[PDB]
Amino acid sequence: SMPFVNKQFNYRDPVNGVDIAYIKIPNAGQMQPVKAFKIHEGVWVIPERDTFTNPEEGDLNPPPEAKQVPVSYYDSTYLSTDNEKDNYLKGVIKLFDRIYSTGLGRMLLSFIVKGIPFWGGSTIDTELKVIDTNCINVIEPGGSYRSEELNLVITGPSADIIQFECKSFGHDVFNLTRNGYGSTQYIRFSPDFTFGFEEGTFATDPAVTLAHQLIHAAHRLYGIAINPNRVLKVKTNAYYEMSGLEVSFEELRTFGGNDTNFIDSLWQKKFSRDAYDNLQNIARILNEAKTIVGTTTPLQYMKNIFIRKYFLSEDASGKISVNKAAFKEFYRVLTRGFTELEFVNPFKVINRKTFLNFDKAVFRINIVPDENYTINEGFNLEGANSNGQNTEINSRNFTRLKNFT
Amino acid sequence: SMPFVNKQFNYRDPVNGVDIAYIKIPNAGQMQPVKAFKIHEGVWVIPERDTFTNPEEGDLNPPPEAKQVPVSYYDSTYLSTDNEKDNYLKGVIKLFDRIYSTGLGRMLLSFIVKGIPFWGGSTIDTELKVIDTNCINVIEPGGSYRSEELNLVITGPSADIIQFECKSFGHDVFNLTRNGYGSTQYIRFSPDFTFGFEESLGTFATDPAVTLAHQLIHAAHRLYGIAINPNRVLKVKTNAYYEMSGLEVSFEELRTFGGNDTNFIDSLWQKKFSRDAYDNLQNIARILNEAKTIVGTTTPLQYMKNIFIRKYFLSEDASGKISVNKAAFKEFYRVLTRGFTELEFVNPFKVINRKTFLNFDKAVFRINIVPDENYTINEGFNLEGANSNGQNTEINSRNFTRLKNFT
Ligand SMILES: [Zn+2]
Ligand SMILES: [Zn+2]
Repeated sequence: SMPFVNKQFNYRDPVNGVDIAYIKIPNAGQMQPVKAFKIHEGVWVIPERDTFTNPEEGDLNPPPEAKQVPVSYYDSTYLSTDNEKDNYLKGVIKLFDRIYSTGLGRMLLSFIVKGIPFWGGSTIDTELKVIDTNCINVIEPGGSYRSEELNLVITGPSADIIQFECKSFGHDVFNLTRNGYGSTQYIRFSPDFTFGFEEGTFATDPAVTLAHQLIHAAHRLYGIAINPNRVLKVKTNAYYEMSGLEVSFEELRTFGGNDTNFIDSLWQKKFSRDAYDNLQNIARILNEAKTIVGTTTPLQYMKNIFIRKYFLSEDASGKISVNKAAFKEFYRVLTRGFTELEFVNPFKVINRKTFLNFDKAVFRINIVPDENYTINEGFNLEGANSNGQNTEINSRNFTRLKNFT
Repeated sequence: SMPFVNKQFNYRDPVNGVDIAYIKIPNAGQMQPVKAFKIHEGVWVIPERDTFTNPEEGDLNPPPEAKQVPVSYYDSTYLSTDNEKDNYLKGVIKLFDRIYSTGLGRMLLSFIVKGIPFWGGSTIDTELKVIDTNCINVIEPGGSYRSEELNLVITGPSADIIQFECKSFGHDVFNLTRNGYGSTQYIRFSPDFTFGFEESLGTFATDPAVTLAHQLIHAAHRLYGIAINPNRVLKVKTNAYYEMSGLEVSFEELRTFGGNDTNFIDSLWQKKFSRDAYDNLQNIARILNEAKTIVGTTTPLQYMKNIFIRKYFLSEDASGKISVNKAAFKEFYRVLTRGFTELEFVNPFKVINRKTFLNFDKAVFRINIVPDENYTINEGFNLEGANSNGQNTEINSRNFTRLKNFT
């Protein structure tokens, strides 16, 4: 019942340079400042359509029908008015509160908040330094600017309104999402739409959809995401030779349950070994660090951030190391405790059972009013059932916009 | 506690032409007669190696070792002596009694006994006639034979002892297993071996009653003509240089196993399979309504119509017109496809079991279930208590002799 977001935010609240500010994303060259809200330590929400993180995706034009995929939805006017942005902000906040009301969501969000990208940006071996792509540029009242570290940004979707994804900026030398370091994560997401599926009789709770992307973000903030070149190719058609479906190992892991079982035990051992090896490397770097630059935080306090992040051990002499048992639990939580299917019962929802059950339609929803959707029950306000997710019974809460069939 | 098999059978019991006789399968061209036991109405057991249903698999020769797959087991001497065939016979009967001791198995076996293959074999549209794939020839004193209908035959395995499967004749040219008609089913099976597996990630052994129930579920689907087309398959592949082998599993197998595997079948496929089965019952209803004669039997036409009215849970109105009731079909189809799964038997049998096909068996073990000190009708291997220590191949090591690992 403790909320994740400890104060009320309205889109029209005046900027203050602290938790309501105009910001710019350093890797986005051509952007004008956008109003953003720091809803929790390290977590910002930008209630705008994402035209700025990627130069190529800088417009909201729907492609020609022949280039569209069936599972997509376009509306260039969505999220253009202040009333819409206020509703978007409140809906995203409500979902974080819903996630945080479960034991598992509390653990997921604590990992995310603790998951400071590693300070591995110095060329000098004994010196800790931030990596500049894990910051935003904050505009302050008075015309002054500052750089500020953060872990997670939620933005509105790009052109395709239902293409939810978790992305981050790259490094010239490191694969930050896979070398244990982590990097600031940017999630495209909308609380104003959800998908329908059949046992489109039932609507997905948008809290599950956000939790899914937050699991990708946690994997990527802890630098243990599976290489996107590890992929499973699926066919259910005896006739199409080439045509089929492709799903990454990272997606099989993140979804969980029986889908993860498509990943061989030998791959799991390898990923575990690799993540353990990368923690050992980070410990060596922390042990060899003697100076720190770009902050007034003392060196030991900065080391402690990562001792806590990676559940590292420290002995009497200050030597940092990886405890095998602590790593085992750390890795289990991140890869097996945090899955989409593990959230189904804590949320008390009905949900898709596998990636092979494709969404059938997209619906408009409005979760901000408590008579429609609550923190503790989502759509299922009336009782301990999934009638609230039934798009026929509870039809007033789900307006069908497009079928994918 | 009532058994499925209401009398005792010994392999050496003298033939009697009724429930112990030498038989020939008409669709198996070159087979010599084999001793068979009618353990229940419509159900026969042939306690010998299957060298006769398929002439090409008429030998027990182990293929060249270089040609063998890891998941296989060969022993040309298994089931060669009368003592072995007797032990096989009694073990299969014991598993039927174990299945029959559960409410769900009793329902499954009731569907199997009632599931007479449809009499749709006539060249004339208005005439009911048997289809020849659904009979055996029973040898009588004097060497002459008579034709007798049946639903199910259990035989010993062919060359590969652990290749358990449910098969039927005319599968190449007929669609009897998918058009609602059904056909007599032949199961290769052994109660003398079972598989070991590890709890989800060969410490635990599968209860052979679960394995037989699995094959009987295939048989029920095929006796009711609702089997999913075997070209409906789930195929997964990775890069060709990856050690981990791609996989192939039919939709029919995903359905039969149950649980989370069935969820890999998209709802749109499920709706189609249901619609197809409903349409095929409408065809059967139309054929029964238009039937005016019956041939090859003194059973009156109306009695045979009633047999299939009951089989398919068809409705009759005041005028005698047969039709499919939507609610009756929905329940009919649910029972056959959702009620009868391998995983639905796990708790009735009180066993530990694999949860998915993606958890592959690790080994094959020799077992001996006939002695009650090893395995009972009501408890299987788990004699000790309400646990699965009886299935632990380490604790209960005396009941599981490891023969081959598949890794
Ligand atoms: Zn995903
Ligand atoms: Zn099967």
